[PDB]
Amino acid sequence: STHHYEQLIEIFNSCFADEFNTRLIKGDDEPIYLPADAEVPYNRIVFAHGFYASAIHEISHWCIAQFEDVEVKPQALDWLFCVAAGYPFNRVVFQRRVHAQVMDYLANGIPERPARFIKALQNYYYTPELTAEQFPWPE
Ligand SMILES: [Mg+2]
Repeated sequence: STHHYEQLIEIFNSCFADEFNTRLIKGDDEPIYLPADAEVPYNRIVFAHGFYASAIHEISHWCIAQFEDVEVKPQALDWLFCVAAGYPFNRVVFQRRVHAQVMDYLANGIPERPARFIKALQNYYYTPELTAEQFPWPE
């Protein structure tokens, strides 16, 4: 499969534009959240640069909502999303924390919004069910 940020916009919107009135938007240098207003009547998650990985990361942050602690769960969702999409995921100590969080999600449950997005990615890209074996321990 190819991987283009435009695909993530369509997949995200298919998942969330109705139920949560939220859409994904390609921006400039800034990640932004812009609430619905009277002119543009839907919430916007804006990601920086026309870059697949950038869009993934903002979707993860939206799903969740010293810097290391704040970033563990969003980066775990990043990893889950990347594997669900067939996209490569991207020191060692931190990624091992992220790996443990991925295992926590797989073992104990993925929250509703990222779970929905993962299922949609799998149908969009024709990928198999997630297994923990697809997430190698950082070495
Ligand atoms: Mg982040």
